[PDB]
Amino acid sequence: MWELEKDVYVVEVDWTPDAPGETVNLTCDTPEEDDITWTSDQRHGVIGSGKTLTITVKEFLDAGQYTCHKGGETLSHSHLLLHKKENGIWSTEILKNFKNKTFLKCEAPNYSGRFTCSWLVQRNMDLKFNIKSSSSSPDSRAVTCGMASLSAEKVTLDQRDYEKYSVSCQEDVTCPTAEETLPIELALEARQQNKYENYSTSFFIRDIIKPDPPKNLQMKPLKNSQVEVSWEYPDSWSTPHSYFSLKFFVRIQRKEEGCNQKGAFLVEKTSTEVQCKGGNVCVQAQDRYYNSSCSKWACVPCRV
Amino acid sequence: MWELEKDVYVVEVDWTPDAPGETVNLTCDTPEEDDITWTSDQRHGVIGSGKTLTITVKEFLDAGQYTCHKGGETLSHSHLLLHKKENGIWSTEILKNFKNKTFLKCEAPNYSGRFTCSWLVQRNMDLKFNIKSSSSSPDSRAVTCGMASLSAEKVTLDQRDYEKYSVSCQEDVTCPTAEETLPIELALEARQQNKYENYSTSFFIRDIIKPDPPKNLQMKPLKNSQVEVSWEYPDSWSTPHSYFSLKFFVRIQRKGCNQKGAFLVEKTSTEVQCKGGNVCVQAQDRYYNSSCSKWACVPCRVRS
Ligand SMILES: *[C@@H]1O[C@H](CO)[C@@H](O[C@@H]2O[C@H](CO)[C@@H](O[C@@H]3O[C@H](CO)[C@@H](O)[C@H](O[C@H]4O[C@H](CO)[C@@H](O)[C@H](O)[C@@H]4O)[C@@H]3O)[C@H](O)[C@H]2NC(C)=O)[C@H](O)[C@H]1NC(C)=O
Ligand SMILES: *[C@@H]1O[C@H](CO)[C@@H](O[C@@H]2O[C@H](CO)[C@@H](O[C@@H]3O[C@H](CO)[C@@H](O)[C@H](O[C@H]4O[C@H](CO)[C@@H](O)[C@H](O)[C@@H]4O)[C@@H]3O)[C@H](O)[C@H]2NC(C)=O)[C@H](O)[C@H]1NC(C)=O
Repeated sequence: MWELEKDVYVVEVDWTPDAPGETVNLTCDTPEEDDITWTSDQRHGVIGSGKTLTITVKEFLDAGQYTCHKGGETLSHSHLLLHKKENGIWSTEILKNFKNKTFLKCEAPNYSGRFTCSWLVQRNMDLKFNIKSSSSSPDSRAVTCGMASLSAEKVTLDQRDYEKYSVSCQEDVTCPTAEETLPIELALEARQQNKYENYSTSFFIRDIIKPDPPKNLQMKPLKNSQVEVSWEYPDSWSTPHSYFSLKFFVRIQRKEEGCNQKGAFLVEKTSTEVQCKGGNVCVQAQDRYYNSSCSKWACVPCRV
Repeated sequence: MWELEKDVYVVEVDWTPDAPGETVNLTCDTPEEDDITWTSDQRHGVIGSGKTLTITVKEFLDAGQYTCHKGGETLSHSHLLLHKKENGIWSTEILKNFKNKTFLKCEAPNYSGRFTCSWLVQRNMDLKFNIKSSSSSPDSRAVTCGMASLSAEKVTLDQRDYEKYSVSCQEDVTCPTAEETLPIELALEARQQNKYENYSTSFFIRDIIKPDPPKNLQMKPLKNSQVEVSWEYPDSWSTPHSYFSLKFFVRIQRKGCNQKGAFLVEKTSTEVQCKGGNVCVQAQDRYYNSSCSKWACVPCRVRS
């Protein structure tokens, strides 16, 4: 048993079928000692007595809020959370992994030290999340994160619409020309009802760059069914663009979201000419000097 | 009255003509009390007695070093400095202001956090100066400065000459790529004879950038009296040059920033048809309107 926060404790439980339950002690936070009784939110009635309650936990019926009483009034409480370790493996059952088998996915629109992380949930009910820098050893990259929020847009995986939570984080110190010698290490704590799980990921900002889609995409007609297509760097992108430069990929649609999923032609300039004479013209952007993630496609019609 | 350094005190004297003089107390630093007499370096003979001397100061004849004695030997001394406040305005009479109302001007050759400040003096006699970071609060930009020295270069303002002092400073912790959200604040303490003044300035490194003139400026003659002029970024300029880039201005002379007609090049070489004049180039930060470099010039020669 280890304390997670004041009066909230995590009990690590071996979930192999013949495993003995862990014995824990709970102490009423009071100066008095006599005639103290205990109750539980899982069990009707009085389940014990004395200043210190010793119980054996193996199932989630042994978890939850425990409250000590004297004379009919409340004294204090402790809440027990369970962390399953089955076959030596901590449980990962709260979150749904993405198509690649990762639970945490992080993206940065630029090199300013701001990034977001997201995850999917198997059930969206009675959930709490906390994300913070892990290890906190010297020379660790300190990161400040906000609170997780629920996206209205759900993420379809196979045949189910999983709900997605995401959180924004900021590196406390940046020096953006400097090379990253150590990764950023983060941990997500996930709670659902009386279950505790936690997740970790580590990365460099250069790896998770996903620029915003190109802006102000326009069409100007030319002789011989040629059209000029032009766009600009997105406003979220790091400046100066002479140093932080983007390369673009242009695609024609006659009528699958990650860089190489479509055949297309490469241009490093913000404009090209193309002969569509019908359909759509799409463009995505990537960092020019590092093979980071690509932007979403920006598309405009080829008017006929 | 306040203490500037050990045994050196600053007295704030109102210099309006009918103002009363400040009464100040001086205490002899000794374990003895009887038969203590006082003398001054402005006033020969015994001017008082007792462990504590009370004097009234209004003029510089009431200033300088005061020394207590017992038995004909020195015991301790105190020095009095006067800070004039006339019409409610602190006196600024030690230094001469520049082209604008400022008395302090600072310049940096690059973004490394090392910079120099200079000031002018009305008279070079009995001068001492001290310059340090202002406030030095949390969230202040801590700066370490050296000792002031007399520069060999004298300057001319109006039709009169003034002598120049200069000092080198270094920011203690610098990321040169980061944007400056707060200025550097400095205070100069100026002393001349028994007179105290002090001056303050605030600036951003980006505002005081004056790059060195382009290096290795050379001229290569070509056929038909065209010549190629080329140069390099100066060795003092911040790197990488892909991030810290300079724009240049090339001028032709038959015989500083925006006083001359010249043509702009961002690359380090141009071709020019001068047949015998001079070709000059200056440099300026490409993305910020900082001060411009001194002109570097090369004679134009017709051959090849
Ligand atoms: C991810 O999940 C794992 C599994 O739960 C988790 O590991 C647990 O971490 C806690 C500490 O955060 C460990 O509990 C400690 O154990 C040591 C050794 O026995 C004790 O010294 C500690 O007690 C001290 O601190 C307590 C709290 O202040 C005090 O009550 C006490 O008096 C001591 O001062 C404490 O009990 C626990 O052993 C590990 N378990 C394992 C097997 O790793 C990990 O922290 C999670 N990661 C993140 C980033 O949340
Ligand atoms: C620029 O010049 C101005 C004008 O001379 C100057 O202002 C003066 O600053 C001094 C130093 O802060 C002030 O003198 C102090 O008065 C306060 C009143 O609250 C006292 O607390 C101070 O006492 C100190 O020393 C005592 C004895 O050791 C300690 O017991 C005590 O805790 C303090 O440490 C001290 O007497 C003075 O009042 C102002 N005058 C004004 C308001 O003009 C300014 O500081 C100069 N700036 C720089 C950067 O030099």
